[PDB]
Amino acid sequence: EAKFFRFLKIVGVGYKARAEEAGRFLYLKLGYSHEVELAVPPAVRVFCFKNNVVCCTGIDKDRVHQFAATVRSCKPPEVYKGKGIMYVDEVVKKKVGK
Amino acid sequence: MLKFLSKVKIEFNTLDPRLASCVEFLAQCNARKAKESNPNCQVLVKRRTDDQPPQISVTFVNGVEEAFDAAATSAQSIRKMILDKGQYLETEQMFREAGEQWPVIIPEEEIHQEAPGVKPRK
Amino acid sequence: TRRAVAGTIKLTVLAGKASPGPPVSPALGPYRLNMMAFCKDFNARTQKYKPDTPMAVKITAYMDHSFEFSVKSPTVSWYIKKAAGVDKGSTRPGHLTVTTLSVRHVYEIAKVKQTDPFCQYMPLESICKSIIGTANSMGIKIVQDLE
Amino acid sequence: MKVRSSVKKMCEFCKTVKRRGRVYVICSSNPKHKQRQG
Amino acid sequence: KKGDVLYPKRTKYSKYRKGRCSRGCKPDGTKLGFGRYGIKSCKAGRLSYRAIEAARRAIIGHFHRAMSGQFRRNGKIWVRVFADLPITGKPTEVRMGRGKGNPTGWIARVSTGQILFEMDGVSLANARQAATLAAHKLCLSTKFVQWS
Amino acid sequence: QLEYLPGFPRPDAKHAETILAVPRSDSGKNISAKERKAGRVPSIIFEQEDGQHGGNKRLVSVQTNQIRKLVTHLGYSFFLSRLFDVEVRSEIGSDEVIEKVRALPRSIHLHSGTDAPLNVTFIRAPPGTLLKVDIPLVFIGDDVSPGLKKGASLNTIKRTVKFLCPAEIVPPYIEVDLSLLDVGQKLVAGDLKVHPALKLIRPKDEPIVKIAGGRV
Amino acid sequence: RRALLVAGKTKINLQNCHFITGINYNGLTVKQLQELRGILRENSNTKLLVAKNTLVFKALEGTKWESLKPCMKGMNAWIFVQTEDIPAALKTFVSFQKEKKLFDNNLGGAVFEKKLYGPQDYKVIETMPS
RNA sequence: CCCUAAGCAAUCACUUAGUGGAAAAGGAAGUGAUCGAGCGAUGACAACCAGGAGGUGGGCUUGGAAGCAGCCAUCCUUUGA
Ligand SMILES: [Mg+2]
Ligand SMILES: [Mg+2]
Ligand SMILES: [Mg+2]
Ligand SMILES: [Mg+2]
Ligand SMILES: [Zn+2]
Repeated sequence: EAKFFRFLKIVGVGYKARAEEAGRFLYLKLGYSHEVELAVPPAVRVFCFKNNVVCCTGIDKDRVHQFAATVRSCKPPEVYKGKGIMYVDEVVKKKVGK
Repeated sequence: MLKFLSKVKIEFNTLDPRLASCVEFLAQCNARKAKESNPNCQVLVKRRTDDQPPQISVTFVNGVEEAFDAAATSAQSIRKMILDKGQYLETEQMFREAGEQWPVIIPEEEIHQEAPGVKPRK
Repeated sequence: TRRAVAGTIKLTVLAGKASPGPPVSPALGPYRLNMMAFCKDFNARTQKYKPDTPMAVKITAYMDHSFEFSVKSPTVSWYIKKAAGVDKGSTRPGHLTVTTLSVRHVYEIAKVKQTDPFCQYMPLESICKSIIGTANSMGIKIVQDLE
Repeated sequence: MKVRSSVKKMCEFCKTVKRRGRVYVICSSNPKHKQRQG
Repeated sequence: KKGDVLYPKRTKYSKYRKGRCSRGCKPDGTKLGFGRYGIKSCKAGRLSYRAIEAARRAIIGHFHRAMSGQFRRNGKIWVRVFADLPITGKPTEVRMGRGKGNPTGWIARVSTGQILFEMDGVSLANARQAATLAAHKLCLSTKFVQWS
Repeated sequence: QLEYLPGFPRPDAKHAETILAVPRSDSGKNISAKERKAGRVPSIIFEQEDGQHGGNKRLVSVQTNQIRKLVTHLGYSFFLSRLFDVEVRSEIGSDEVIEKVRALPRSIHLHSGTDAPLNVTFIRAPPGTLLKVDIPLVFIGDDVSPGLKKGASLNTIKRTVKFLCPAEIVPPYIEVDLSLLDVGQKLVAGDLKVHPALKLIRPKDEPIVKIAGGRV
Repeated sequence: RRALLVAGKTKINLQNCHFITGINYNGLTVKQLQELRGILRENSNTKLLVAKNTLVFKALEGTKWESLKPCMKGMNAWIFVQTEDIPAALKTFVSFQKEKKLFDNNLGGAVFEKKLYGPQDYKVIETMPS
């Protein structure tokens, strides 16, 4: 039974996520020509919802938080328009571009 | 703080000296930043002279009632545990709306299994 | 009440001249406020007062365009400069002197200032010493008795 | 990252942390305040 | 005096022996003579007149920006160290002995516990921070001293 | 008439400690360095009556932490214009009290670089004895002064005044009132409000503080 | 220093006092607090003070107002009344409450003659005059 | 200790940098020993909540400065602030 939970929000024009095999494989589309495949480790599963939200659900806190940061590290938020993957409660502070 | 509750019932004795936590929760729940966040949420204050101990009994949106020991636990600990249960309820509802079964079960043997590092792949 | 207070903006308008364009233009248009009903309510009360008097109006703006205002007496700088002499403040107050008022003008100005709608209970010593502190701040002299 | 021999805290959100035996100054507000002793 | 840069207008002799400066203390303790705060030395060594002028300029420029108006010159500075020893020097591409070289500058011999600067007419925090700014221009180790 | 008059300051009861000492058997830099390494300040207690032939001197050593605490809390000059109780016993923790006496700190030596105490001097001042005491000054009323209000700056010419004082009424400090001084004037040493039994050693026509005009 | 301030502030107010109450000032602003203080200062012979509960606790020791001890928790605005006319003392809060529509700020606890009446109990005693 | 003849010598403390086993001005505050001070059960510091006012938009400057471009003053009051 899962206890430790983490949520991620994806912001971007044409940026997409999809789970593949029982919540054990994660696939991502981040504007490249190819896609990004990550294998969710044991004790953690992944889920995708209809607000461009990715849920990391699991029983080991270390693996859950490490894998959530792993998914985040594929694309950090940019400072000029906030596009990328970020945490749900995380505030991204923008700046104007000359 | 007031997003997840539907009805709160506070009950206490006014001449009994353990009302500090319950009136502090009254201060927490009757603020200006609270009632604008849920206009539909209801508060219920009851006072009595007899010796029923001070209690906080709350309900949530999804029909779950929770009673707390307002005599011996502080209002801030109450405020932390209501949100600790509330976010679990929200996660349950967010999973249930999308068609996933709740609760999700993971075999409790993969804690012993070795895991390599997750390197992103093309 | 229960409405989410947005801002509290103040202004000074001469008495009787509540024509909503020279002071009631961009000052109230910056916060989406109306110009008709506030001016009607303003002209519906300054009929018993002397005109061309800088009456102070604080207006609490809202998100539902509702006006809940009280009317203040004209400014104590106006009351302590027009009952004294020239309306020009000093270049260096506290050291450079313009006018002089002894004991009496400040006291009756305090009596008039007591009519503020939330000054029902402040004592006259408090109001008089507040006006003395204002009098120190533009450079006018105060004495026991001018002769 | 600004690397120098005299790291300082230039505002109120700067923190000194010893990472791998080296002194770092990390800031949450201004990313121009990130310093490393060396 | 000579305005900013301090050295004697004339001397008895043009060239002086090197001497020793690495020793010497004030054998009776030190106390402030004019001011309320001051900067004194903890070590013994040499200071050049350019360094002394830079330290004095740093203190007066810190007071200039901290306090303005009629209190701008309320701060008073005393320089109690004076540079009156000429030092010499031979240029490049010269052999060892054909006399003694031309003078190049002036130094001051500073002992352990000698008061270099004295300050009055300012705040305690302004005096401490001006001492902090001035000690970064001197090669010796200095301490802030207070009247008591 | 050997008591402080009203309207005058008195020594504080916060800093009225007693100074503990143990005897010292020799003089010189060897035993001085040994006592300083062990954590004691060398000292001598002497009297006035026979300046030649020593002066009934006794060589003692006091505690560095206590002496440093007293100097830091009082100030250097304030410590030197105040009487103390000295209690000399044969050992630390012993009850064999050799001499309890009321004494003046005549001087204290501080290192010029590290400011650790190196030597304390005590002179026996029972009642009825005359001393030359250097009293610090305290300047008050600098917010009331019209000259300081007008932007003039303060020129403190002297900080301490030397007096001839009987032991019982030695003032800890002299309060100098600056309420009624405008630009141009100075206070001389004859304007100090002291006890009438104190005699001023310096001449009375010596300036103490002058308020000089600012740079217009 | 503030301990001495509020010790004096209660020592002056206890010189003619005959009953003591404490009001929950949750949601009251500065201007409405000043208006309550004004109404109860001109129209009656009462005084208002917001003070440290433990300091009033220590400053009422050794006095006949020693029974109060349960009723000093939370947000407390202490009202000290130097007069005897409790109908005019307690009907002013009724007029204040019904005029400015403030149900969140009520009278919790009062001390009269070594007794702590319930808030329901000091409702009939305002009906009896003199 | 072995290289290398003779002690993994005995008692009490300290460092975890291979410091020991090269180098300053300056920086950071790890780890001990000791002397004071300040606050503190009248409730401190960390934490959470709710206030944080009025004369007043203090005047001068000034297309505009209202606590926050610059100059002068920096007072007074209700208060728990
Ligand atoms: Mg000898
Ligand atoms: Mg061998
Ligand atoms: Mg090495
Ligand atoms: Mg080194
Ligand atoms: Zn920073």
